[PDB]
Amino acid sequence: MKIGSVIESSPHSILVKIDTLKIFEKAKSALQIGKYLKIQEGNHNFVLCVIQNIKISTD
Amino acid sequence: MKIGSVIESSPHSILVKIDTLKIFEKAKSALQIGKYLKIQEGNHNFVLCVIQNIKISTDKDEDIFILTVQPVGIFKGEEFFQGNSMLPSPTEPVFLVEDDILNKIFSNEKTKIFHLG
Amino acid sequence: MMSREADHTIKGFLYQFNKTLNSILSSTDQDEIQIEGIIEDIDIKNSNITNAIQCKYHESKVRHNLSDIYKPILQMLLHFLENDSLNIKYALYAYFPNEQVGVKEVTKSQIEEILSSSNFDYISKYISKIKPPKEQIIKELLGKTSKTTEDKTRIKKYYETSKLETIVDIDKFLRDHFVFEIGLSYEELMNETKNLLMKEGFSLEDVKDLFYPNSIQYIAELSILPEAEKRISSKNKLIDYLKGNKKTAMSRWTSEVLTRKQLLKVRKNQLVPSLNINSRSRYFIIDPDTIDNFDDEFILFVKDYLDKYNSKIKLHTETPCFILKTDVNNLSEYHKRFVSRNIQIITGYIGDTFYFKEFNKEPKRIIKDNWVEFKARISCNSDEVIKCINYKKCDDLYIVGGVDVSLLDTADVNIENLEINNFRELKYLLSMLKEI
Amino acid sequence: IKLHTETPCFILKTDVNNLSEYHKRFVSRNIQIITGYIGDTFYFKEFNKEPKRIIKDNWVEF
Repeated sequence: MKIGSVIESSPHSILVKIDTLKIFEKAKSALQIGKYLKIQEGNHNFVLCVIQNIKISTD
Repeated sequence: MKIGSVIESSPHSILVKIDTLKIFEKAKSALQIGKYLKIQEGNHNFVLCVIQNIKISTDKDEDIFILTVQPVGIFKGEEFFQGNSMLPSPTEPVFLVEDDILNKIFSNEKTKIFHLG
Repeated sequence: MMSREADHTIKGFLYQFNKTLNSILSSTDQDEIQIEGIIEDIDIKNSNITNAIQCKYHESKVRHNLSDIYKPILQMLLHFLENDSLNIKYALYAYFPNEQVGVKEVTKSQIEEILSSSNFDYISKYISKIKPPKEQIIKELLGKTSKTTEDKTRIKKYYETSKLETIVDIDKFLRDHFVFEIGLSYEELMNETKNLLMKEGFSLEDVKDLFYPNSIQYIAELSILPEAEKRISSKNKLIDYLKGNKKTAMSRWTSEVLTRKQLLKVRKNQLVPSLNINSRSRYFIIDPDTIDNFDDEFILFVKDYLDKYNSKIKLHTETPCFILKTDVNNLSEYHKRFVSRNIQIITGYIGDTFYFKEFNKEPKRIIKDNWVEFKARISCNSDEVIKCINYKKCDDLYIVGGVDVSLLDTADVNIENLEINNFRELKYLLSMLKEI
Repeated sequence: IKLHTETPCFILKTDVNNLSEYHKRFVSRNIQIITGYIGDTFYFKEFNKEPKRIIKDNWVEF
């Protein structure tokens, strides 16, 4: 979990939750629209995805 | 100067909340649609924004003062760069805009200037 | 009236830079240089000494006008009067647009006619020590705190008339302890130095601001190590690549005023990253007897650091730590000076006993208010506090002055050595002061 | 935490050094107390500040 975790997966979209403020602030230069992400599918495979939305708020 | 803090940030819009009634009434002229605010980002950078929506609400005992703004650029160091890809983090102050920043926005060169208004 | 020792040190530093840059230019294969080695200090245990040479030149002249190299050679001979053990390889460097390049004709007579100088300043400074007068009257006159016009005239007449010898082996100094080669002016050779450095990938301004000063300092620091056998160098291209890696590794410790303003703008524009991050842990190691007026300005510096880097209640979630280099005492007075200014800090000391749990506790904060239990940790340079620091590592460690960084684990810690003279300089380096 | 809202005050007929020793001994036992002394100088504002409370974590400052 270098960046975050998956909270919802659908064939059109996958939602990912960031762990902490420190991780987001450290790696916000890479978390922009159009960048690329890896999501682990199983123990050996990976799923390459493109960031298409970003939403940062307070619960 | 200090105006409020950010509640909700998106590449489309950024939501900011006014601290108190006193602060809003002191600078309600500056908080009009189309005027400029600046939101800090980190410890030295700023994100210039333009106000679009104002919604002040006092239903029962709930005081709400929400502005909707959009970023137009980032003020890194003493220079200005356009773009909408910095996204200030939540609970980050909003500082209005001084005359020096606005003057530095419309600087350009020293020979191709054209005073229009 | 500034002391002449400072001017001599400045001239020696200029020669050291000139010789270092010459060695860098000539660093092709197996140089094994011994740049400089004398800093006018007490201990000379390991020689590793080139000389305390100077590079002086006037505006423009085909030949030296008069008394040009008199002062440097007089200083060289006076220093040679107390030189022994290993041979010290003296030289002299200068520029002349229209003159011979190489060793000049210097065997015996030139120095005899230089020793025939009759300058009051030279007589009072070096000629008297090199060639003691044979009269008690002249000895008494030289030792007087105040000298009159008549006394100076009498001394000049006695020196010009009376033939005074010396006990220093002048011919030994001439055969071995002097070299006089007319070189090139390295002010105009900066462009050639950059062009020669512009042979790797590098960049345009990166060589100017980061690579060249780092190479100059690293080469100059080759001779300051206590070990005298650390100068072994071969295949200077390989060590040039190694220094290429080292310059990116350090990227600090620039000596001269190159691209750098005020008293010390050195660093900055590379400290701004990791200073624009909110949730970062920054630890400061300060040596109090290196900053002017440390007692009366430390509290203000701390206040102005915390009102910029520890103001936010939710984003600034890391507590700064200021480990000074003092005794276990003298922390109570700082604590008192902070309480009077309404700044909440923790020391970890109750009297003289250190408490591990009181120094590693995280400050409880309340977000509806603007309350944090404490805003900084300030302790001494003891072993228990260093163990505390090692237990909870920082992301950036700033070393101010000369403090032993040993006993500190550096797994994922960025060491940022900062040399400063006062708190204005430190404020300017931390982007909390736009001007000087 | 939610019912006991006031803080007791023990005043002793001793000197500051014994007070520092007692402070050491209290801290060793994880009891948070405030003495009002930083070294040998008393501070009015330190002594009479109200303790902070976080009821969720069951925390009282002293």
